[PDB]
Amino acid sequence: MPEESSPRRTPQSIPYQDLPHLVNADGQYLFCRYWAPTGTPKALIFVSHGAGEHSGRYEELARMLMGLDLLVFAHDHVGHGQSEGERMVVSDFHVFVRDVLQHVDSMQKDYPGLPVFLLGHSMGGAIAILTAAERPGHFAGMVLISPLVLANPESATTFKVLAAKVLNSVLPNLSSGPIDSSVLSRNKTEVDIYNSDPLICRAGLKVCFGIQLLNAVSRVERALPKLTVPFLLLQGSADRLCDSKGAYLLMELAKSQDKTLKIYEGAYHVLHKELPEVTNSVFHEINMWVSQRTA
Ligand SMILES: O=C1CO[C@H]2CCN(C(=O)N3CCC(C(c4ccccc4)c4ccccc4)CC3)C[C@H]2N1
Repeated sequence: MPEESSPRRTPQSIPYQDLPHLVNADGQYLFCRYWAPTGTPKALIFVSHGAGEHSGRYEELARMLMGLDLLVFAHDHVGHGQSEGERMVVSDFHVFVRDVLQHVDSMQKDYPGLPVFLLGHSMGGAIAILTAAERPGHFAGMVLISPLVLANPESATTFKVLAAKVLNSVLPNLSSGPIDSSVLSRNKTEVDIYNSDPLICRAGLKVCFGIQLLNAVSRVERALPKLTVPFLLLQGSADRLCDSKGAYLLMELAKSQDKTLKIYEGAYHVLHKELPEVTNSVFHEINMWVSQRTA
């Protein structure tokens, strides 16, 4: 008699049968999170995390949104956190967009008729933009926290040179250096938390993944004239990773009739984990913006 094989487990050895999950189109398990209110939800909102991190870092934002009577949901992107896949590798950047859409489509089956919002940060903001551009008119709104629209220009040249080198030869292990954690936030406690979290991948960026992030930048630029979704865009003026010029370009080139930019003077990249004055404002402004569009 044949027997069922041992249960599929996360990269951290936890059986997926013990966790909320979804299987993507490539047969890979994605770890999922849900924060639902006690009453009937006013809307759904998907939270899209950034490169090397994971959905658990959105706990406080998600609980705020749940307190507005939205049903919040998320998953760890392939290659990240508690989801399957080689760490920080993706066959094509569109895998991330496809998987968001699968999760959104699945949730709308269970909660039909509700508006759906997207919230994304950094790489996750690029994913959110491409998700909305693929389905014009489908999403009620998008909250973008320092989305990847243009990378730091000096850093971008580095990834472009390395890309051309790997694109010409066979160098599967080539990587750039790791992201300098000190540029993430002026809040030193949050920098220390980032450096302490075992679910964060702090290795150097593999050139193959950097190529896919360059693909995201190129695709985002082409998507802007197709973007009509309402959005709120939050950007630090001293962001050394996602250059503020990208935020201004998004405001200029998106066709959305409802678009708002808030600049945080002197703030670094991870605005929802910045100095308390900035983080409190970020939470408050997202609260107001979503409240006004779900009332
Ligand atoms: O909370 C967190 C923790 O990790 C933080 C760093 C990674 N990041 C996140 O999506 N990231 C998206 C990818 C960029 C990356 C880059 C840019 C400038 C300098 C070094 C690296 C890049 C690489 C190739 C092409 C384009 C852009 C870095 C930012 C999430 C963010 N948020």
